[PDB]
Amino acid sequence: PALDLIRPSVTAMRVIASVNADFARELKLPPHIRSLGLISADSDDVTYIAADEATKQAMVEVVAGAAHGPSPTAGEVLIMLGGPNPAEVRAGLDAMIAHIENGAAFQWANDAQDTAFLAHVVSRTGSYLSSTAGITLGDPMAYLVAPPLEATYGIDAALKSADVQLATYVPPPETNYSAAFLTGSQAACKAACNAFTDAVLEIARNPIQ
Amino acid sequence: PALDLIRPSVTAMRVIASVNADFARELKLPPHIRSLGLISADSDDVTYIAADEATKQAMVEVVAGAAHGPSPTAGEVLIMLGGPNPAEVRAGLDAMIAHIENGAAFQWANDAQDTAFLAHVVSRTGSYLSSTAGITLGDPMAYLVAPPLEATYGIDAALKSADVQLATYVPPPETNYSAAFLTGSQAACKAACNAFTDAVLEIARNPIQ
Amino acid sequence: PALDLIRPSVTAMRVIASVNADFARELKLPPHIRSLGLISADSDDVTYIAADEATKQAMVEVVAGAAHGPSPTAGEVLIMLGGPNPAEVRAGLDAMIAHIENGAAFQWANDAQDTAFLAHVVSRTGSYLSSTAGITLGDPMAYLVAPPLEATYGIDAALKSADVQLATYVPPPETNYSAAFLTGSQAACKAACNAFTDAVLEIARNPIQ
Ligand SMILES: [Cl-]
Ligand SMILES: [Cl-]
Ligand SMILES: [Cl-]
Repeated sequence: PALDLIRPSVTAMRVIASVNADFARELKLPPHIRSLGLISADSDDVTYIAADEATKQAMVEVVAGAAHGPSPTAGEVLIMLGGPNPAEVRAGLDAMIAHIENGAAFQWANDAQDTAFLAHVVSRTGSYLSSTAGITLGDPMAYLVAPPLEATYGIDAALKSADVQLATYVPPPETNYSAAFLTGSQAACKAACNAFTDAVLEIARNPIQ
Repeated sequence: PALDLIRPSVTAMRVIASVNADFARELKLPPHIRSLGLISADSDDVTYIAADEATKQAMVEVVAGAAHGPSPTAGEVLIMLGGPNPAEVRAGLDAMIAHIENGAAFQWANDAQDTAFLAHVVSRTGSYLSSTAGITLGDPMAYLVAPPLEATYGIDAALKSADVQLATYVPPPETNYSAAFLTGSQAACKAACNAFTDAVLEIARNPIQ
Repeated sequence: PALDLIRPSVTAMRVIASVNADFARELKLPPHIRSLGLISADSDDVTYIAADEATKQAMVEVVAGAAHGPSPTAGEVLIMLGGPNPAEVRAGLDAMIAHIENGAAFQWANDAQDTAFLAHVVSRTGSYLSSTAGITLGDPMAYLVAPPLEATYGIDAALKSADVQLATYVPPPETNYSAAFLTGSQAACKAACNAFTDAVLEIARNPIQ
């Protein structure tokens, strides 16, 4: 039913202990990045949040305008974690696995379960999400995802309900899911997530008034 | 069967009476644009034509290289209508609804109904379709859509049969539907639509000679 | 089962004996290109290889960062062959047909047949594949395609096993299939294809260790 969690899955995982030199150049890896962790999953934004969380928990970095939406996805969502040795890379992958299976999650917008949404607060951003313009390393953030009409209406509602700012905005392309990042205090990001959720549920209930 | 109409549907609709100031800046709305109409449908090009028609019927504007094809689409096709007040915005949405449900339409190219096409004359363009290079505000236009091989062959056939010009051309990306806009007198655009249709039916009948 | 061939199909074909002048300008055709061959198929990379092969077998040319993957595809994969007359164009299309139906092929990575891959050596490149940076006209080449995690791991394995170089690399976008082109001697490209295949089979067997 409405507000029940969707739980994604990890589809494949491998570690490259020592990247080939020619491949390292083509990937433009920094000299300190020797090893590479590869993980694929069937959800877009939950994987992205898990990746950012890994950057705080291990000595790894990820090697905005991407695909967004819940599981199952059309294909593989791949993240490449780069690190100084295979142990740090494995620590990063373990953090990602843990957060994909028991971290942020999409929810159903209605009882029919034809529409989903994500409304999640990242209390402290790592190096991946803070790469976006307007998001500072360590600051909190509201991560909002919905179908484009619901997203637009919800974003407007969130900005009106809470003391938050739109970090950056790129409008929807035909797409199935669009995302938005809001910035402000931790409590204000929570209020924005609650207001975003109410707007999405309202439209999912009665899409044509 | 062949030439029967496909009828799309409106999936969701909302009006924002007064857009949040921060959101207005991110959407780069002109100062006279105070209100916002949101409508989503399951067809690409029929919705786009309906949007252009709304710009003539109300004081609204839409806030080429997009998705093209018939219903049902993979996700939501969203249009945002911007206007000076909620009454004009509602007038625009009412015009769109009317033209989505009884205006331009895709048709089946064969009796098996595995392939569709659009061949429609816009007798007087509004401000949305005339934003394309080579299309002048108020002038007529042939709006042609088909699968990429059929589209290419049909466009060549249309240009040969009627006194029309290719307004602008971007080749197909793997895609399922590509579009073309032709320019000329109202009668010449009609002849181009008839010739485009004949070529599509011919290929849909006997794709490999 | 694993390593069994996937066989694609030709979906539609037409020849334009004499391209309309306005259409020729929009397609930016050279003055010697008078005729146009249109062919659509349900596989991405097998069609691309067939197109390159046609450039050696006929007086035609094709009018990297495209769609990749096996059949069936979401829509039509179109190739336009441009040539000096309809006879040369027909010779090009006949070469493409022959190579789509009995040339390069994707294979299943596992017995469940949920994942496919392509590992093929082009012994002598024509004018189409050699348009890529780092590929010289007439030189051999390894053409590698797999799902993004398998592709990444396989490319690293290929570079380590054989005396080959990565011609050019663009990382995966959410995607279902990514491609890589390797350069070197004919025998070294074969060894790279064998090593790429072993890595893909290994992951397809045991994706999570
Ligand atoms: Cl990072
Ligand atoms: Cl407009
Ligand atoms: Cl070529």
